[PDB]
Amino acid sequence: SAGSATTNPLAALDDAISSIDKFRSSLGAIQNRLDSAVTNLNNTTTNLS
Amino acid sequence: IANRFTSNIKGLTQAARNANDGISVAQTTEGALSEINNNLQRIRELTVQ
Repeated sequence: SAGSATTNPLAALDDAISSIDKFRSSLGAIQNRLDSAVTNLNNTTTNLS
Repeated sequence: IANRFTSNIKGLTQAARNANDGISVAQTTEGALSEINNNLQRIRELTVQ
């Protein structure tokens, strides 16, 4: 069914951008912790060897 | 006296091996601690921001 012009376009666009930014921030945090895990694993491997 | 010396020599050699194992334990724990310290420093930097 046909509709009409969106009442508040800029607010919706801001919400979409905010969701994208939150996802990117979470992904970056996970990647940083993964790199720290890699470093710790390398150190532990060297010591155990 | 030779038997006593043999007992002492074997005991001291085994004790040296045990001490080496202890050094290994300390090294592993200290590596894990270094990683934890790096994480804490980054957390403090983020808090200051």
